[PDB]
Amino acid sequence: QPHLRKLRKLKRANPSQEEESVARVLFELEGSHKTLRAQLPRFHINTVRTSSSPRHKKTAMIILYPLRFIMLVRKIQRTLTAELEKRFPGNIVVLVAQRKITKRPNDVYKLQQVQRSRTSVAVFENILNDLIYPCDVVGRRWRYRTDGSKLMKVFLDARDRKRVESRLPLLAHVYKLLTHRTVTFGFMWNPKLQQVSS
Amino acid sequence: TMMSVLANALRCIAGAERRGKRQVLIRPSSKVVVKFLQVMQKHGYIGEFEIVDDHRAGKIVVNLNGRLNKCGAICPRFDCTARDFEKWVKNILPSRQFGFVVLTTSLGIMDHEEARARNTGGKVLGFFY
RNA sequence: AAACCAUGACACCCAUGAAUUGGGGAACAUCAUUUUAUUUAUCAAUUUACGUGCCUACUCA
RNA sequence: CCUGGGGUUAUGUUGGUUUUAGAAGUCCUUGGGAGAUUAUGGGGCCGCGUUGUUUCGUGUGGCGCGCCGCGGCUUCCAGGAAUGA
RNA sequence: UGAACUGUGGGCCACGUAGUGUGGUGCCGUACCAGUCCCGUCCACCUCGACGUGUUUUGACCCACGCCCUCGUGGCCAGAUACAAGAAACACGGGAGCAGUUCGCAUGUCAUGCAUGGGGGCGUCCGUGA
Ligand SMILES: [K+]
Ligand SMILES: [K+]
Ligand SMILES: [Mg+2]
Ligand SMILES: [Mg+2]
Ligand SMILES: [Mg+2]
Ligand code: NA
Repeated sequence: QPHLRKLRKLKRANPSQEEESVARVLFELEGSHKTLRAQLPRFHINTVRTSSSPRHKKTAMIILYPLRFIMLVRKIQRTLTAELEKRFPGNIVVLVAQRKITKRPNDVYKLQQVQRSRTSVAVFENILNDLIYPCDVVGRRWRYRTDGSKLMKVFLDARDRKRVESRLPLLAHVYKLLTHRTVTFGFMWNPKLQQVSS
Repeated sequence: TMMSVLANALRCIAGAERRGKRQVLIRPSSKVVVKFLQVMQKHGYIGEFEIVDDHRAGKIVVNLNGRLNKCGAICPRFDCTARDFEKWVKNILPSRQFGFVVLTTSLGIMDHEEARARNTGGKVLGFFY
């Protein structure tokens, strides 16, 4: 069927139900939508994952796609996620690019040759930007408590509070699921002067 | 120009505790600075501290509880054999009952009491008591 | 040379009130036309306020 | 990564002539799956006309998304992956 | 004598801790808010339908003790993903005291022939490193 062209070639023989359902929606969005009609026929996804918790009653749907289409997705986002959420009630849809990480070598000569996009620090901060994409990070803090615990807090602009606050508890869960690290969120009115909202 | 980030940071903390301040701002930060502060905090000498990100070398805000008498760096970083711990304790510490000398070893940055337990030498970084 | 601050150069921290020399911002002048919040507070979510003199019968907004 | 093409042994032993095949390189072609950066970038040959989710107190109230133009052909083209200032 | 950066992971129990938020459960007395009545116009009181404070569990930080993890994501359920020049890929009986470890009959008989009968580690060379 023509709708299978929206999946990676390896998954076309025996697709899963979630992958098949997403592929069907994308193909219908291809010929129906006006803005999405362009830039869609060059796109295909890798896999679809689903997560949930006893709290955060909504379900998280994570879609991974090849890194080449990151420029394509950036212009298309804020509309693809809106339409996908309409066709999947009860779920929150996230688009994340699949990236590779190079383990830190031990020799100084080998370390000097490592490509910096494949560094673990660079990869994790890019996955965070893939989440909450229409907003951007305006600040970041690390707190070291008296016990060995360490916390990382990420601040967002308070102007986007009405459009992103509902998804913050679920997006922290997805970030932990992908990177095995925890993040806390805050809002900053007047980020220039470092004023925290309350 | 500034030649040692660690020496600069330890001078700011010791100066603030002499004046009886509650908080101190340290700039710039580094990996060695954070590890040194984590050793002090584990033994209960400073308290909570926070790192601020600015896409350059960061900044640190430290809370002081008034228990720290003096801290300082040792320049240059002399080598210390595992049998030489008593010589350094006798020279730069108030007594043999309290206070720590901080070393950098192949197992990481640690105080001289832990290094003796693991039987490792290294290079002396500083002290606090 | 009393070639003197009789005080080597570079870098960090450092309490208070009046002044002063150059540059900039606010002001004057010229143009243009957050939720909240009945039952609150542990280190505040906005202390940003304010006028004068000279000035084409031009080294000048 | 794969399949279909082209153009030193071992013959009883030693010494000579001659080959069949490999392998290699070297040009075409089918199968498959990848890609850390979108085959849709340029012309011309030109012609035509110029109500569905989601918050918030069943419901209310907020919700965001949606509700020189077209056209077929052709040739050329790697020009976006780089810690930060 | 000389600035910063590539990075130190996560689950599952258990149980004495173990800080914090979020919600449960009852809640004498005190205090607060909202009602009712009442005095005063410059300074006062009564009686109720809730919020607090104080309990008691949950739950997330913390230390001690065990287990597990392809120990980010992805991909299988032997190959690829990473790592291994103490490695990979060829070969040597003059290579392992008989060619290592693991799933009486034959040859010879003019003989002291009195002889001989999957995968992984050994030794020795040759191509492969950025
Ligand atoms: K002189
Ligand atoms: K001057
Ligand atoms: Mg002199
Ligand atoms: Mg510069
Ligand atoms: Mg250095
Ligand atoms: Na003088």
